[PDB]
Amino acid sequence: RGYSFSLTTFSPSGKLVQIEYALAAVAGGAPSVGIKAANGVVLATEKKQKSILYDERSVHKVEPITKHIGLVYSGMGPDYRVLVHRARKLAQQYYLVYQEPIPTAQLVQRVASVMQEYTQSGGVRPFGVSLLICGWNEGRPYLFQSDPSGAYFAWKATAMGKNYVNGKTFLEKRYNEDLELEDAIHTAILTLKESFEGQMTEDNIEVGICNEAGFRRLTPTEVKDYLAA
Amino acid sequence: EYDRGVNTFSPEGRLFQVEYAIEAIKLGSTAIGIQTSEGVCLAVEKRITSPLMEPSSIEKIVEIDAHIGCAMSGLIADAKTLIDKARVETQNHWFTYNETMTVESVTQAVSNLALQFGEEDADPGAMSRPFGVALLFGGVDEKGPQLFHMDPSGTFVQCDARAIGSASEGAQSSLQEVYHKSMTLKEAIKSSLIILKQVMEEKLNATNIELATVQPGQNFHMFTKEELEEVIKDI
Amino acid sequence: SRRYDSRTTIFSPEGRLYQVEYAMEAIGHAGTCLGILANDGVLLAAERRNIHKLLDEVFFSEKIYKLNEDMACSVAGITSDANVLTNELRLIAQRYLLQYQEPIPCEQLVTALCDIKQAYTQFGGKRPFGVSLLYIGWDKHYGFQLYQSDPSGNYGGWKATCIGNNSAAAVSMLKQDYKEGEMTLKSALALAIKVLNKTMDVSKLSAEKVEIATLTRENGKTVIRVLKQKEVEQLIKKHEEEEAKAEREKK
Amino acid sequence: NQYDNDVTVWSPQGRIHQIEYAMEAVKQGSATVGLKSKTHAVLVALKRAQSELAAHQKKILHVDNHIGISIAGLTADARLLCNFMRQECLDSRFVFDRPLPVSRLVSLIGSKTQIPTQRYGRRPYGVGLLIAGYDDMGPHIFQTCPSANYFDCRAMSIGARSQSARTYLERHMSEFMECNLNELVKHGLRALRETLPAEQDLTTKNVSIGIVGKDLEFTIYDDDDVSPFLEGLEERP
Amino acid sequence: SYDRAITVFSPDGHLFQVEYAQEAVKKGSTAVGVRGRDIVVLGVEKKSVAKLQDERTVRKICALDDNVCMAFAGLTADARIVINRARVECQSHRLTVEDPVTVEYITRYIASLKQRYTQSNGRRPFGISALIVGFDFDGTPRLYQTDPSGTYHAWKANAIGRGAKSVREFLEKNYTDEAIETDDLTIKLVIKALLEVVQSGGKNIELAVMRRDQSLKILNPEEIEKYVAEIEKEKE
Amino acid sequence: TTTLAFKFRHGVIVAADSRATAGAYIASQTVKKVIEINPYLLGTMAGGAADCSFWERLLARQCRIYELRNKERISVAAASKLLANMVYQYKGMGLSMGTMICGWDKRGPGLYYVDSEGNRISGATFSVGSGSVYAYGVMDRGYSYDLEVEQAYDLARRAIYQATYRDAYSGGAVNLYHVREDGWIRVSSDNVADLHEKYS
Amino acid sequence: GYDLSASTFSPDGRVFQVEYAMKAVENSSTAIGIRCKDGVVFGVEKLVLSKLYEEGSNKRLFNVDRHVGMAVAGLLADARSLADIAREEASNFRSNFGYNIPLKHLADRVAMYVHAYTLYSAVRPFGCSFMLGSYSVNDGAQLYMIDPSGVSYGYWGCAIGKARQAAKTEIEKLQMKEMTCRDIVKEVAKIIYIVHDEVKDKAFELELSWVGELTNGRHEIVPKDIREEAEKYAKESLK
Amino acid sequence: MEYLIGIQGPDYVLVASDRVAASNIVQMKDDHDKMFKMSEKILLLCVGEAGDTVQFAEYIQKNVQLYKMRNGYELSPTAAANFTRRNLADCLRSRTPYHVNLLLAGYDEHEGPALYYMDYLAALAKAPFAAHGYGAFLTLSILDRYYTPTISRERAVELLRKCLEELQKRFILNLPTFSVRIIDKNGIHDLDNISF
Amino acid sequence: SIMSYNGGAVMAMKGKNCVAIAADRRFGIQAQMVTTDFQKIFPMGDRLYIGLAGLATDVQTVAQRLKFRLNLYELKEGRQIKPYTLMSMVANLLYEKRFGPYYTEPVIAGLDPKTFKPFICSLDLIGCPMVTDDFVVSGTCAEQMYGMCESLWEPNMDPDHLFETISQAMLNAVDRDAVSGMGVIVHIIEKDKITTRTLKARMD
Repeated sequence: RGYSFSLTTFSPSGKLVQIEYALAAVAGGAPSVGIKAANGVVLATEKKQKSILYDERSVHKVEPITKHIGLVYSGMGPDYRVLVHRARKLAQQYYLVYQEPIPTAQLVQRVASVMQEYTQSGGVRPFGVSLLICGWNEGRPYLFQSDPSGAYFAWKATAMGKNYVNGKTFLEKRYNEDLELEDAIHTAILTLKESFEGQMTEDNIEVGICNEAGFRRLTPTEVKDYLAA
Repeated sequence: EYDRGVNTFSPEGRLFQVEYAIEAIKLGSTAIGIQTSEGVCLAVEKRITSPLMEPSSIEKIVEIDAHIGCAMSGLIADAKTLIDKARVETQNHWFTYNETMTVESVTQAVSNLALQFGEEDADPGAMSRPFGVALLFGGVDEKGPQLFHMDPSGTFVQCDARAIGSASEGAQSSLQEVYHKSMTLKEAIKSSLIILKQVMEEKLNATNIELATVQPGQNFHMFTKEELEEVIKDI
Repeated sequence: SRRYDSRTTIFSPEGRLYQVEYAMEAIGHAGTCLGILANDGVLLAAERRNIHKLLDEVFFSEKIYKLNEDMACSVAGITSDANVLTNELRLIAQRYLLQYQEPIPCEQLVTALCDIKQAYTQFGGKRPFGVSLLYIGWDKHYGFQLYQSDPSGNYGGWKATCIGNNSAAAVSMLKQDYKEGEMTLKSALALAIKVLNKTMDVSKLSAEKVEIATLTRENGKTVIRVLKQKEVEQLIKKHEEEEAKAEREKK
Repeated sequence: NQYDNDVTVWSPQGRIHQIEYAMEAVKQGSATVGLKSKTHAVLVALKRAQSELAAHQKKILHVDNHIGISIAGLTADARLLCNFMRQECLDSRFVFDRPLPVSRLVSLIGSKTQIPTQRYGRRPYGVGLLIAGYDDMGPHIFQTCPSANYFDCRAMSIGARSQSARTYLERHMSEFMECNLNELVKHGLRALRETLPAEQDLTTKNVSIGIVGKDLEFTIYDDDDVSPFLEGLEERP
Repeated sequence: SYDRAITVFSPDGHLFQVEYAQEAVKKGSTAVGVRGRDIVVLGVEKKSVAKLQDERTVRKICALDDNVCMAFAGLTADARIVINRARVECQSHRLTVEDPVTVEYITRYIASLKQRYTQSNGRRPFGISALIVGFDFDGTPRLYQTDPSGTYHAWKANAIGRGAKSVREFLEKNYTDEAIETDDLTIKLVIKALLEVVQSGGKNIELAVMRRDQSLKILNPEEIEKYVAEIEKEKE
Repeated sequence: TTTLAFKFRHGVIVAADSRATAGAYIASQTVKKVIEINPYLLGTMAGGAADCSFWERLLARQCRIYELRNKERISVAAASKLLANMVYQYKGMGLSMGTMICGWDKRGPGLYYVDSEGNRISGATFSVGSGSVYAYGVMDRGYSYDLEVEQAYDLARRAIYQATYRDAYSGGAVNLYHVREDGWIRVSSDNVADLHEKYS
Repeated sequence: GYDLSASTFSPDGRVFQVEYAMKAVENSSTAIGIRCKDGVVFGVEKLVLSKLYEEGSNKRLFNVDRHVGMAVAGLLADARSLADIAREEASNFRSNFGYNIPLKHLADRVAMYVHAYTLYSAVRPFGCSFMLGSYSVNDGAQLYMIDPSGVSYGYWGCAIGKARQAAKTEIEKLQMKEMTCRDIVKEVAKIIYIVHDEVKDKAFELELSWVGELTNGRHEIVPKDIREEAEKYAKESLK
Repeated sequence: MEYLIGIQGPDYVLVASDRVAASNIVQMKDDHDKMFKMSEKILLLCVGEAGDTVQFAEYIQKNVQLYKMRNGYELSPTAAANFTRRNLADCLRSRTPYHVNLLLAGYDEHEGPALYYMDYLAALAKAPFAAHGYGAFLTLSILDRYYTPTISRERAVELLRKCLEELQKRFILNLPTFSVRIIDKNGIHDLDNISF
Repeated sequence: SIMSYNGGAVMAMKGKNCVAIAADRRFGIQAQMVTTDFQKIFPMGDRLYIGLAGLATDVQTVAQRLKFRLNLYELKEGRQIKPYTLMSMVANLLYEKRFGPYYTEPVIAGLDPKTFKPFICSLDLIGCPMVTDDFVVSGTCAEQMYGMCESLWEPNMDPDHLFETISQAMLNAVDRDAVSGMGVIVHIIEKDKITTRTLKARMD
């Protein structure tokens, strides 16, 4: 059967405390960062593992929703995974209907609608993730952040997770609109270095880029070459 | 508080909601009914709140069928649904079996609705709470004149004479004092109005009471204001 | 289970729903939005509460939400619930167009959405919609119209009104300034800028911290437009110049 | 305090308090006595009147020609269970053209009663029934509780002050097995009268008898018809 | 679905949710209805004049059908819901029976709806009370009241909402065959009745009337001002 | 079958034969085709007897429920519409039903003809049945609104008689009913044999 | 308030409702089932609450299919419901797959049905632990016990109820694997008699059943002659 | 088949219909009225299969009057036409198709007189003049010959009489009397039945 | 056939940075003309026009459903639809009712919003799309229109030549079909303007 009463309700102040607690859960997550270059957009996040025993190659934080859209998160991995599954399904429904790839804004709207659904629906907690969605459409780059609340915002560049305020200040200092994708990758990796709290390496981070070709996650060798400087 | 559900027995074996509803009927206006060999009478006090309220509209006695009428006390809005079922049930009996439905069967039908209340796992359309009324059903059948009392608990009992509502206890004591098996319908009407005059806070008038009788020969009949005035002046 | 139920729907002992009221308090915090009716048009103006530098600006507007050919709406409250409500509004209007092959009446659309918003209060054990949104439109029957709704589901028609932060002070200023039947869209825009300067904490209306939109009837077709940054900057400069001229009158 | 309000909650002591409360419900009811012999099965009840004017609330009901029940507790739930039982016996005669076995019927009652005790937003049937019937095997007497457990009895009583009735029945159980119908019903009437207050005594008004046998379909003998059976019944000091 | 008992009995046998909804009705704007021989009047107290409101949208006196009208107190959204449901019932009844709906029938429908919500699972009571006025087929004037509980009664005159008890006492004192005789006298009576409860007076009331074989007519603001000035004349 | 009904100044007359047939075989010659729906309005049977009986009995119970709820007897128009809406649900499922719902109300004497096809119509004169075609002519020649009660009885009786004479599947006895403002009265039941003695 | 639902955990990760349901079966009288080479034998210390109740009342040795039998402890109502579930499972298996259900599969399926209820708040855990026993020439003798939690394991000998532990101590010293059913029934009777407490429990009726080669693969109640011989031996051994 | 006719004009629309109802070979009723007043300033003329006509018409009637009640203004004729077209087309593929042929006439303050045509397949077409039934075949050509878009209402009544006279002369079925109604800005105005 | 019940014809043609779509005006029943002003071509965009022929009820219904879906799409996306996107949406709409088909055969003709590249296509009853570089036709007089368009079509026609070609083709084709005719309306779509004309035709 399942419960049919909303678990999130307005407090006397006028705040959805479950949503704000989910935002706190997001902030406790691993850092993630996004930067929008003129010719592309880069998604990067730290992939620190509990031990060497973990196989980094086994699972990927940065995942492709479509050929030209991929997204990254900070927060709860399981909620992130159900969201990426539903996002892939939504994009494919769009493609079956219209036979063009789903625009980045529209996919962000649909997944945000899902996140709102779980806010208000009965017997479900909010999602414990904020997603960063990157896309290239109509010869233009896009970066989007979707919160647990179900509200999407468009960013030239942004950060999530631990120390996201410090990262956002660093990006505001270090960002120029004319950045090419390579320099933008270097800037995002520097931001992750700001709060990584460890020896960065190809294994312990992920980077993903979107361009006219499409979304792809940099290989370990590629991110090693980028990390060299 | 909502600490406990609708369907929970007390430590003493009583459903809390049923007990509270049986308490609720005590808030309602008084009614009296008497069973005689020549018929049964049904009498109520209107309890007019204010002068401007038109006294005709208060209908605490109703016609389930030609041969059955009933009176109610408690949350009359709840009684509306029960009398609706009583009407459709007696007419369904007529449609199917081509005969009048006995008062015991009609009271069994309406009583079956009570105690079918449930929070969940019940239906899309279902009763959340018990009904808040007690109904006195009166009619003449092949068995003869009969009177039945249906409580919120859904227990229906045949009674020679009964009083339901706020002053039911004193009315019942007076009814035990007055009643005898050989009573005539006119004497029963007079006695019932006497007891209603005792219990009623306001002085008895043609307006502030309603009386009806169903007899073996005739259908359920509501005494008009002229009849009430004649009887009351006789009193 | 009853133990975990929040019981949003129940009345209070005093007779208040209290979830609707708590959500109204939420709307009170949100970005200010005003609408002013005029003889030749109607406008929507609102604070762009999100004004971080890195934020990109790619949209019709953050909170102007064209709903139909002949109407638009501005929002104050929880943005996700706002998105849901605006999608429902568009579906309602297009369903009306499918059935009747005519554009939906403004009041009719407002009543439909408000019926939904009420229904969340009445039953279902769901939280109310924490949104109040201004509607602007033109219809053949009544002409230019401005409507407001609340989480309760109550709606009204206002010649001018405000919602969000300091809406009380905004309406207080609007009442004295507004001239019934004598306003044109230009004067309404100036009044909007004055009210926005009064309500908004920012000492200067940056012209990046406001989104202003206008609805007008031109050649038998409604045109819904968002004023560009140059135009709204010109408005803010003109208002500052007028304030200076009044300052000259002060001395 | 916390555990009692719901049926699903198990108490720390290994008990569900709600079913115990429902059993207290049947304990607070007009007494009944169910009894059988080699060739007959009888049911006797103290039909209890709320007032002198009121009638005494049909304690004994017809399920089928070969099965009948005596109700104690909530009469509405009792009537619901009776409707279920009647439908099961009707379906048995429709489908298989035979009387439903009484043991099988009480098994079905057990399942139906058990389903509420294990789920939320549902309560036990606050009734205890004494089921009496004649089958191919012979006379049977069964007792059912608000807890779905049911018992097969040589004789039994339920309701208010029924421990004294069980005492008399346990003392006199040997005589009941080899007995004529009149002697058996008289034994049951004495057992029932034990529960009744000393001030009150059995009368035609307040007693109802239900009998089923090999040739006798289940029959309820009313106030007029109990007079042959209570013709004796000497005294009750 | 959300199946829960919002309304349940309490010790002493009171439905607290229904009582609280009646409290919510008490807070609402006053309404007054006065039955009359060839007229039936309805009046309602403007809670306040924002000076920016469009008078059309905020009206509380609504036509359920051509022959019947209603006014309400309590939650306006709930009032709108019951009004629409009553309107569709009016049309369906006309469809099925080929006759206009009687005031008793539509009152019973609204009452049954409210009562269903008082007993159904997962639904709060409708937080409104309504004065339903209409003319029967015979032309007999009809006035009924409905409550959140679902009880319905006919009143020669009644009030609902804030100040209802006081104004009800007033029109209990002042109701008479003389006032009912003239339609202008009925309108002046209800205007006085409202004038006690509303402090501002004048344009702070909304009044409407229905006549035999006429549609609902809402008096003009200047017209009610003329009536109010007539009351000032009567005092002197 | 042949059934006949018309309205005149002193109310409505209803007439019908008493023959029921299965193919050629005359199963019954004494069926009461006029159905007493209630004390105040009454109906007729044509087409399927089972269909007419069942649906008109359902109408009877609905009418009684309406009377109990609204404390006023249902109008003939409203009852006709209830029957029509009831049968329209089962349109195309083989219902063959022909009915003339006859009664009084605030309007006056009321006559409505309802059909399985769905037609509901009010008229001064109606006839539904196999012999309705023969009955119509004699009824039309005789009928006038200003007609004595005895004259209307004679017209209806002879109309059903001639229809029985011509049509094979209509016969038996001519039952006749007269609706008056108090209610219906069963005025006569003449066998067509003694009517053949009388008229010829 | 962590013990008011089975959709909850203790802070130390325990579902207390299930443990309380296990207290329920611990309250009820002991039942023992002892596997052997030929088959399985069940025994129950069925207490007689009242002299009035007939022999065979509150039967605690159900038959869930021709080839399998149940023995139960705890709430007999819950036990009856579980027996109905097991009977339906065996019937459905025969219908679909065309042969008598294996005991391991039946135990697993009824165990999963039990486990379904520990998860959710709406339903409470079963108040019955029960043993399943069956014999087949292809499968051999098999005895399984299913607890209220839903754990299912295979036991050479098992006990459920008040004197589970003491009954297990007695059952350990039996050499079950060599023994045959005809001796094992006598051993079952002596163990039941020794574990029975005369003071706390007024009286009991030894209820016995077996399945095995001697029965040719049917669960059946012990013939009265053999049960009487076993009871006489038990009273003799009790001393 | 029943006859419906409509003739639009500069400031009016004229509508007429036969007044018969028939069972097999007999006209049961001579005063049957096939015009339905969906509001003050629209009429819906309805012909088709038995039962479907009245049922569908009354559904459209209740919905239009409900629109008036809830909104405070009446549907326009075009909107009413599209609404009934929607309801008819929706049921075309359902289990319960309405075999009903409609002619909808109305006036609007903004858009002036309007006459609309619908077939049982629910195809909607505005027309200067239109007809339904077998008689439409006979009478449309006369309308084609003598109609002008600037016809006065008296001339329109005369043209209607011409068409009905042609039906009397040639159409095999007996349509003795015809209702006539005209919709204009004032409202629906009943006119004396053209009769023979 | 069912499609022949109401008749009708639609044609679209592709030129150089220009598109032309034309259709007949007759609305009739199996042989009775009812009106000569049926709208079979509906504007689905600033420069995207759909033309439907078949059963008239399905023509109107599919047009209205498409406008519903498209208005939602344009409001949500914020951008005018692309022609291929409209084609795919129409195919989905038709194939949703694969059983109990809409008896209409769309022809979609328009210029791309940004590139202003001419696009024409046609779809069958159950939504098999068919993009084509020269012309597409649907209706009762399809064979006549096909032969005439095959002969008269030239690549890279200017707007005037496109108008003349499609006009002659529609006239000559519908004149040889009984259930189509009663005038022709043609819409020429260019980047800077849409021009609509009605052609002199044989009313027969």
